[PDB]
Amino acid sequence: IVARTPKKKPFFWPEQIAGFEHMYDGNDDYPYYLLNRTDENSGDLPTQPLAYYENPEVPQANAYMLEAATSAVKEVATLGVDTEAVNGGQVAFDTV
Amino acid sequence: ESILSRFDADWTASDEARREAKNDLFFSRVSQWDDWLSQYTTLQYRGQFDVVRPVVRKLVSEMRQNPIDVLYRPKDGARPDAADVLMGMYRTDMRHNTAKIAVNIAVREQIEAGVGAWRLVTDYEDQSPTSNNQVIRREPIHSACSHVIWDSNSKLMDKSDARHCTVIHSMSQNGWEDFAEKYDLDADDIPSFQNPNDWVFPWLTQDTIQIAEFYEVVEKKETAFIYQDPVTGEPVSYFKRDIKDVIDDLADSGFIKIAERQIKRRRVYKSIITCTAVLKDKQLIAGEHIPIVPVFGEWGFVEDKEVYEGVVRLTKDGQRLRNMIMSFNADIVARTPKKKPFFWPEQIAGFEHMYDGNDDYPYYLLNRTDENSGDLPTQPLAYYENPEVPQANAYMLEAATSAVKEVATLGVDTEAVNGGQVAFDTVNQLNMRADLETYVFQDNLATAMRRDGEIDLATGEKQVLNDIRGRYECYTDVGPSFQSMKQQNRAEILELLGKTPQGTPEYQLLLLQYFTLLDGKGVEMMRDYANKQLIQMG
Amino acid sequence: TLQYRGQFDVVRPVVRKLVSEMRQNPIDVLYRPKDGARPDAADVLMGMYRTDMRHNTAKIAVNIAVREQIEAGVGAWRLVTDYEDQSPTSNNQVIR
Amino acid sequence: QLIAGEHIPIVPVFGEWGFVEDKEVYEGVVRLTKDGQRLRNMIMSFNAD
Amino acid sequence: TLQYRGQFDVVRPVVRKLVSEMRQNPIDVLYRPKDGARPDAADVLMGM
Amino acid sequence: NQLNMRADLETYVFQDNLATAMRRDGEIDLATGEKQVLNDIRGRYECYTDVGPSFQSMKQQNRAEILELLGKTPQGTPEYQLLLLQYFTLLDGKGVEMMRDYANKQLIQMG
Amino acid sequence: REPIHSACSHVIWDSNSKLMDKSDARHCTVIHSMSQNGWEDFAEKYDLD
Repeated sequence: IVARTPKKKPFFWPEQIAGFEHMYDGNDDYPYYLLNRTDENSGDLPTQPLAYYENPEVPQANAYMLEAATSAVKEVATLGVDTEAVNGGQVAFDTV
Repeated sequence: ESILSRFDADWTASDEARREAKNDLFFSRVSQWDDWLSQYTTLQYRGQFDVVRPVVRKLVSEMRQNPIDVLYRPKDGARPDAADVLMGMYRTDMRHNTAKIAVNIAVREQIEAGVGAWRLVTDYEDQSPTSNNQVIRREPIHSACSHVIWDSNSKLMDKSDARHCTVIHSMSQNGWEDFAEKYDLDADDIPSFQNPNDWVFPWLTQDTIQIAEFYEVVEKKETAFIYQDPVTGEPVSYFKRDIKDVIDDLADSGFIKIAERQIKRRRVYKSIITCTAVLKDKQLIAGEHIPIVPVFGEWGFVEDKEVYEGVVRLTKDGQRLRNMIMSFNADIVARTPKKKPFFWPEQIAGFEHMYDGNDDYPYYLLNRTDENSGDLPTQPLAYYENPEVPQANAYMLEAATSAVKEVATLGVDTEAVNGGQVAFDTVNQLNMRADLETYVFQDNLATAMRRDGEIDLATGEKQVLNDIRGRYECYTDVGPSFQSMKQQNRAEILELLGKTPQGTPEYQLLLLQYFTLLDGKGVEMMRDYANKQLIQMG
Repeated sequence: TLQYRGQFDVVRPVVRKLVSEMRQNPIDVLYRPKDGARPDAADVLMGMYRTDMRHNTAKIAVNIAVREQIEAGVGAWRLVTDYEDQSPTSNNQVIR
Repeated sequence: QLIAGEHIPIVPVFGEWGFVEDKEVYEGVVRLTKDGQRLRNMIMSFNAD
Repeated sequence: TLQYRGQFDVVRPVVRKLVSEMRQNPIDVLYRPKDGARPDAADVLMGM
Repeated sequence: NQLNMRADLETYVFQDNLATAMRRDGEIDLATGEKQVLNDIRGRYECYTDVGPSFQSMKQQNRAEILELLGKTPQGTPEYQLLLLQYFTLLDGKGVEMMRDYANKQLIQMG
Repeated sequence: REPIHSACSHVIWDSNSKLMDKSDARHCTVIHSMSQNGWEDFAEKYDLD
């Protein structure tokens, strides 16, 4: 799930680009964010693209079901000791 | 041919120890550096986290306050005086710093992997030595899994039934020169081998220089040639033949008592050979059974394949994934732009100053009306979103730390003594006890060199290499780490102090304390009146 | 395969736990004498018993025991006849 | 030239040491800490900007 | 460079911590005398 | 750290033979004159290497272990003999000198 | 007695010391880095140009 994923970056459309591609991806030195605007024909009245790719969140089915795996596991292992740290169900095996 | 069969044991041993060498050597990769295999230092970043050293130093710390020396109590039988000098020789040359180094190898290879070992051979040093003018040489070395291999189908971890004892020394050129000089061979023989070390070698160490040592185990069947008491009375002493060389003449001085009884011994032998050809086969060894003691962690037979390992193995899994996340997260913050408004390019070109870097102009005006267009600009108000971690890999870092803390749980009580680590100590116990066995065998060949009799009870025994074969009456056992026999007896004195009734018994034990004292005029005079009342009270 | 391989379990914590509690209490043998004539009978018998059962092989048998008793329900160790002449027991034997 | 104490004239002291390939590693915990440290420190300067 | 430089660490708290605990207990030498003839041997030796 | 400290001791003792060993001892005052440059007996390693806390002087070492055994000792005679030994070990000033005086006084009077 | 920093880069035990005390190592290769005046005084006490 985390091994096969892309990153989260805005999704614009290809005629808003081709003049810039520098101060946007890897530049912290240019606090200037301008993409293209008007193209031949088109509208041209571009709306807000603002399209981002969603980060993975674990389904919460398999999540609390890992809580349920640990659950079942700790269910079938319970032996324990007292404050004296001697007794508990393990003694049964000792008896055998 | 000998060298061929020794290459057979070398081959099988080296196979199962190539699988276990991959494992435990990858353990060492994890500990000394990290989990990173395959790509090394690529265009991505490299983070490191683990938990390793906290848990390691934890358990090592508890086992290093309780190093577990040897008890080896005397016989159940005739006399409980037998520990006698034997603890004198034991601690005399085991009080050296090399013993705790053997412990360091032990726990180091017992946490990551399940292994460890240290070497004991025969050296003769004339500087305030032990009796017979000898000292045992101790050499614990790392990568003991890939150094020594027990694959003679040892049924037990001590490997008392294994004939392999195949152990290599990897060193530099100067150590090869000195080693070939002390062991008397030419320095030009070029002793390469199949290598102990890592299988990559990305860095600079190109010297091979590996010398092999093999040790053979047979029963030897000692026979007859037993003598009697040199002064004639209480006859029938237990003496040897084979260790005695051509000179018996000092026993021909009026001792010289003959008897014949066939016996069955157990005797090993030493040999040193490299990968190229046979060098030295059948050279003198001292301690029968194993010359070099292994120590063990969790071991098992699946297909009857040796598995020597420890918990860290499983931990490694979570570890690698854990570490990756951070480097991954690194790039998340490493490759990002900043957050600034996204307008469109015909709203600009007249200003570009009081907007980006100016705090002096609280005037925010972009362009508005352009030729043609609408011109009716809407609110651009387009901002780039700051990174937030997916929360998949986030609580899955909670799940990496989870899995890791799952597979490491030992802990202590409010008393801060016990806990599951003791289990390893218990296995550790055997290891210590194990060496004792071989140790005792050394005693007969190296220094036994005194005898005892019925009633001063101490025999002079003036000759080289003489003793009685009845020396194993002592049984093997182990105990805490004690700094000297003065401090041992002091220790158990304190053990019985305070649990004793405040009447006479507390006072006699007390007087025994007043006897045992160290130095300074005060302790000398308190010792004086101490011994004074001791003798006055009979 | 082309997928990844993770590993977790709980196993070794529980195993080492119970093995640790049984390894502080290895459970040797009493074998008390007769109800009858004489209670001196343990006599040499415990001498022979422990003499060659004090060896490290016994706790190895315990390791087999608990190891195969946690995962599975089993374990065992072999005892046969050997004759060793180095400070042996009486009759000049040791059990293997 | 004349020396007095036999064996080593100058005493070393040691922390955690090991042999990987039989390569000397003398080190302590701070090593690993350094990693987090550098990244940690960067954040602040980054936050500064 | 044109960027800024911050510093944080944890270092000196932990360092000075452990150094502080080892510096209250500097660990001198016992070097006790022989097990044997005389336990007077520390004698001048600790003096020097 | 222990080993490290102990380590130097080894080399230290070796210095002793070449630099200053410079006294000898015998059976019974037991102290040998040994008037010459660089003389000693090779039997000097009878001492075995061990380490301990950091102690400021032999007076303060013996004082320290005096305190170590003080308080764990029965309030009867033993506490009083160890006590008198404390009264022996004292530093300076007329008070400690006179308490030391009657101290040694009773020590010798009690044999 | 002269403890000095950078002891890792000053003295090297690489004679294949098996133990941290390096009782088996023959290297004992240790350097003194100093200024000019300390070089003058050191060459004076140890008698060199």
